[PDB]
Amino acid sequence: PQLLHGAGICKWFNVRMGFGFLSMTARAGVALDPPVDVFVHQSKLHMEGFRSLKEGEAVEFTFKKSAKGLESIRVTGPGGVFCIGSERRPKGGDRCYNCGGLDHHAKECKLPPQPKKCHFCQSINHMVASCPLKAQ
Amino acid sequence: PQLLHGAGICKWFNVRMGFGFLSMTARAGVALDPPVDVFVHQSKLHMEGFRSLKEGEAVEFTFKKSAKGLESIRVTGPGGVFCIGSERRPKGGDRCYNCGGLDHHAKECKLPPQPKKCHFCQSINHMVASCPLKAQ
RNA sequence: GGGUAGUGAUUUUACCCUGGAG
RNA sequence: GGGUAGUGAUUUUACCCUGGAG
Ligand SMILES: [Zn+2]
Ligand SMILES: [Zn+2]
Ligand SMILES: [Zn+2]
Ligand SMILES: [Zn+2]
Repeated sequence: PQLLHGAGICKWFNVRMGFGFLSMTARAGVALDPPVDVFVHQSKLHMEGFRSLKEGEAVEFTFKKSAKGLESIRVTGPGGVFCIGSERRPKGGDRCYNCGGLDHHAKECKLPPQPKKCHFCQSINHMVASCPLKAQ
Repeated sequence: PQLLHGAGICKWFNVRMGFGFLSMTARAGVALDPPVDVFVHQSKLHMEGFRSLKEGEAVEFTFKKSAKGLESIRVTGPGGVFCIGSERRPKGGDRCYNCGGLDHHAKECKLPPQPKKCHFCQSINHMVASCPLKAQ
């Protein structure tokens, strides 16, 4: 078992340095409490243009053991959609509701309809009017 | 001499409390060193909708002696244009270049052409690429 | 993403609305 | 107001462009 599936949120990310850590709250479908940190490098972020993650954004990902710890292979939003990125990202506040794509909107989305995800942090467990992250 | 003309910048303003102070750097056209604080109440701000000032924005105003100190009567931006207001003000970042009105833009502005004022703080002494306030 | 306001004398504001739709 | 990017292992980023025009 070399390639594992993980889900969580971004713990922290430094845009300039190009890396940070994910907080894995579920490993291969099983809930982790406490969560386990997974290293993330910008090169592995599923996004349009310049890559970064914002603290607290919901992620789904594949990872592996590395000499330095746990390393993520590909990092997406829940259900394989794109990541949100840094609050300072250009066009970062005009994403399609379905995929997170900066190019269009949900009425023009040709991808299959996705489960509703938080307008602020992409969580599939809550909605923006109840977003613990936005409440900061 | 009851009504005086003054000019300066906003020292501070608390939007919830509805008051703050102006740093008067010129009284009746004559430069002051040190500047003198002038009280300002939201009721006296020349602006469209909910009133507030942001720290550092350039003002012109009329003022008078009050029991508590100096009180401003009317507060405008340089040359009688509208104030900028709190950074959090709805539509606050989409003002006409000539008057600062929220309703339109410089092409459709019918007021006489005004001296060029900073895009960030409305100063008539500098431009945005050299703004000491934005440089914070 | 969007909205509303009002403690008058020295320091940076409080609410609200938003889920098959912008 | 707008743009560009790239230090791989534990903490929130660096530049730039913009003045009779958006
Ligand atoms: Zn889409
Ligand atoms: Zn959320
Ligand atoms: Zn105008
Ligand atoms: Zn300025």
